[PDB]
Amino acid sequence: MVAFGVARQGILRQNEQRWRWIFRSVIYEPYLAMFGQVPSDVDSTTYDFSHCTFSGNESKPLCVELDEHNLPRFPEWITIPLVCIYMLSTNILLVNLLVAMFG
Amino acid sequence: QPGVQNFLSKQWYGEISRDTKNWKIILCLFIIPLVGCGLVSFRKKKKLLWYYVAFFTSPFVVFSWNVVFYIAFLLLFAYVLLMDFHSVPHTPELILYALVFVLFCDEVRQWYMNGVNYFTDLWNVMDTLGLFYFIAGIVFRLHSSNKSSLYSGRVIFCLDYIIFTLRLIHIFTVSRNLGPKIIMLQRMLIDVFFFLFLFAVWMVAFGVARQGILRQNEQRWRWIFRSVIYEPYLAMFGQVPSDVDSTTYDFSHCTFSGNESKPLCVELDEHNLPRFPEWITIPLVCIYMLSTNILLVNLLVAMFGYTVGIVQENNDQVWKFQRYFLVQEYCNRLNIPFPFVVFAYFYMVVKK
Amino acid sequence: YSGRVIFCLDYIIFTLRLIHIFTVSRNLGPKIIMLQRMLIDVFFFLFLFAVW
Amino acid sequence: YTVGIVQENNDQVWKFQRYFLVQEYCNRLNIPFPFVVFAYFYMVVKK
Ligand SMILES: CC(C)CCC[C@@H](C)[C@H]1CC[C@H]2[C@@H]3CC=C4C[C@@H](OC(=O)CCC(=O)O)CC[C@]4(C)[C@H]3CC[C@]12C
Ligand SMILES: CC(C)CCC[C@@H](C)[C@H]1CC[C@H]2[C@@H]3CC=C4C[C@@H](OC(=O)CCC(=O)O)CC[C@]4(C)[C@H]3CC[C@]12C
Ligand SMILES: CC(C)CCC[C@@H](C)[C@H]1CC[C@H]2[C@@H]3CC=C4C[C@@H](OC(=O)CCC(=O)O)CC[C@]4(C)[C@H]3CC[C@]12C
Ligand SMILES: CC(C)CCC[C@@H](C)[C@H]1CC[C@H]2[C@@H]3CC=C4C[C@@H](OC(=O)CCC(=O)O)CC[C@]4(C)[C@H]3CC[C@]12C
Ligand SMILES: CC(C)CCC[C@@H](C)[C@H]1CC[C@H]2[C@@H]3CC=C4C[C@@H](OC(=O)CCC(=O)O)CC[C@]4(C)[C@H]3CC[C@]12C
Ligand SMILES: CC(C)CCC[C@@H](C)[C@H]1CC[C@H]2[C@@H]3CC=C4C[C@@H](OC(=O)CCC(=O)O)CC[C@]4(C)[C@H]3CC[C@]12C
Ligand SMILES: CC(C)CCC[C@@H](C)[C@H]1CC[C@H]2[C@@H]3CC=C4C[C@@H](OC(=O)CCC(=O)O)CC[C@]4(C)[C@H]3CC[C@]12C
Ligand SMILES: CC(C)CCC[C@@H](C)[C@H]1CC[C@H]2[C@@H]3CC=C4C[C@@H](OC(=O)CCC(=O)O)CC[C@]4(C)[C@H]3CC[C@]12C
Repeated sequence: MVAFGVARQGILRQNEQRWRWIFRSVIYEPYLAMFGQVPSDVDSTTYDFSHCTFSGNESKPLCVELDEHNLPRFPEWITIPLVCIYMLSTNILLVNLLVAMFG
Repeated sequence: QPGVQNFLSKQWYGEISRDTKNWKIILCLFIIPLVGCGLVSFRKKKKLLWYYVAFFTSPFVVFSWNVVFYIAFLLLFAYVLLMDFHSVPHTPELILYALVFVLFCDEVRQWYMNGVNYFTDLWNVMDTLGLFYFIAGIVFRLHSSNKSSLYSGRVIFCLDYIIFTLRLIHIFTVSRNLGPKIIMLQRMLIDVFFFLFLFAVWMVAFGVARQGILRQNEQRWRWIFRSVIYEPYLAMFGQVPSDVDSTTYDFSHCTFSGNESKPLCVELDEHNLPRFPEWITIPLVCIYMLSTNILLVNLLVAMFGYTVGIVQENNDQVWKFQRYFLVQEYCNRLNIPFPFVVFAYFYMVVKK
Repeated sequence: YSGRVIFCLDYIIFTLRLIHIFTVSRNLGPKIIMLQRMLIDVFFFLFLFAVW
Repeated sequence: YTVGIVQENNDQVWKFQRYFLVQEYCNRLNIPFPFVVFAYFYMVVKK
């Protein structure tokens, strides 16, 4: 959880400077991903925006940094495999291992 | 056998008595003033100086101190990476560089002591890769004029952090409560590979068929691989593989031609209605979901149970054999604390 | 369109032969063989599920 | 339960199956698949 959350927060958003949302993104969402929902809907550029906040005026997550042309800068070909691997490692193998040890 | 284990334990605890409980010594570690008291019974071969010097030479305390230092380094790395990163590095980043430098010096010592047999171990390869990635990240980041280099260096550092963080599993294989369970993970690769093989076969078949019988002449590799592979894989944990198999809900997300970044539309007929039949698509998806989500996972659970039952008895002696190497390697070095080790080597070149 | 659908189903049929031709790996083959011995449990589960 | 019961017995069945593969492959002419078509081409000529 710690590894994936730190990496994902690092390669998407820049200089949050707010402990609340830092711990909300690093820990809470990956933990929630263990039972059901995919860890993040932000890894894909197809659906995004309208929930962003430039600066920290409002109570919403910090936005993904843009480029000279005002497009998302992060590449998907490293984010998507990362989340796939994390979900496969956590949701499936670990629970089944726990079941076996309990038995 | 018990004799060798007792010998190793006595060598590991150093001067300190083997009967002293662990929590007492840990608590004494945090607060130094209780070293000169009855907190811990040395039971080993003016008085205060000897009591203190012997305390900072046992490999147990050195290992605990190094663990604490590693955790602090990880915390600082995370804080710098995702909370303070600018074009021109600040003092915390310089401190991080110094810590990485001392770690690199320790790795150089490890290289010197051994030879090419050193690289046969997997964790050594991981550590070397992490160091090289850190160096590359520095090289990219020092280009302040161009912003893209800064972003690239940040990504490199994030991946290096991923690599570094996993070492906690390796360094905690000596707890005597978790280590035996960590060791057994090496014996479950074949079941995983078999499960992945079957899953991939089914995934490829279903994705190819579904893409073929719905959409025509995509001519875009991105969406081809997005539809053939990604969605069926995602279907394994939860969501139904596709919401497109049903004609009731569709449209408003289509794109005639490839002007936009959306999936290609389902081909229509003379009357401008969907052409694919549902009575073959729906059973196909039902069968795929039943085959993948349920049977395969339960089979994997059963195989894991059998393997654990078989190997539980044998795991313990392997764990002890591994424990021996740790004790020997730690006893070899000078046992100086990690942050202050750099000074020692400083004079080796002077003396050699 | 009908021919395209027929070819898609034929592709589905063809693809599964990889399971048969890989039963000689000496690491996966033994596990592939045992799948023949789990039909009755599946049928019983399906029977109860269908009734409910 | 079924896996635990049948794991011991599975191996000899696997070996028995392996035999058939080896025999069947040893029977043919062992020419590569893409170039096999030429061989049969002359069988009708020779038979
Ligand atoms: C790790 C294993 C066990 C899971 C199976 C692997 C697949 C889920 C991964 C492997 C490589 C991945 C692909 C690597 C690269 C791309 C291109 C990507 O699109 C882009 O990168 C757009 C580029 C841009 O930003 O302009 C869409 C996903 C795809 C097909 C990825 C989707 C998922 C794939 C097939
Ligand atoms: C902003 C983010 C990046 C902060 C990072 C959180 C850290 C405080 C986490 C990262 C790894 C965690 C550690 C992972 C493993 C362990 C060992 C664990 O103790 C044992 O497993 C041994 C028990 C025994 O054998 O008796 C106690 C928690 C600790 C230090 C965890 C506590 C908190 C740590 C240091
Ligand atoms: C916010 C952060 C700074 C709090 C985390 C504090 C850590 C430095 C503490 C929490 C749990 C502690 C660990 C709990 C148990 C053990 C095992 C202990 O002894 C052994 O390694 C086992 C030897 C044996 O069994 O014979 C050495 C210290 C260690 C890792 C302790 C060292 C310090 C740890 C990691
Ligand atoms: C195809 C490539 C480009 C994608 C990268 C995939 C990596 C994330 C995979 C490849 C090999 C994997 C590693 C293979 C072996 C192990 C050891 C495993 O822990 C143990 O088995 C401990 C055993 C022991 O202590 O002796 C934890 C995961 C790790 C690091 C695996 C985690 C993920 C790794 C690095
Ligand atoms: C494969 C087993 C283990 C799962 C249980 C089977 C049912 C989920 C399948 C079997 C046959 C299926 C039916 C076959 C045909 C149709 C008609 C179909 O509607 C149309 O075909 C409209 C025709 C048109 O396009 O004009 C709606 C679903 C239904 C009832 C299918 C829904 C699901 C059924 C009952
Ligand atoms: C656009 C789509 C249709 C492209 C299709 C993807 C192919 C590249 C996939 C289809 C089936 C896959 C194969 C299914 C089974 C295997 C065997 C597997 O190796 C083993 O299982 C044996 C290992 C051992 O016993 O030692 C390696 C991958 C491979 C060739 C898979 C790799 C990639 C293949 C050829
Ligand atoms: C993009 C595509 C073209 C890459 C896939 C390359 C395949 C042609 C490679 C990948 C894995 C290979 C396989 C890995 C392991 C084996 C088992 C090997 O020996 C056995 O069959 C076992 C015999 C025994 O155990 O005694 C024969 C080749 C095969 C299938 C290899 C043949 C070629 C394969 C399928
Ligand atoms: C009711 C009808 C019209 C729907 C079509 C359902 C098919 C998709 C089902 C019917 C029979 C099934 C097959 C029955 C047996 C097997 C073998 C099974 O693999 C093994 O058991 C290997 C055993 C060995 O190697 O000896 C994998 C699935 C397959 C092809 C099943 C997969 C799906 C099939 C073709």
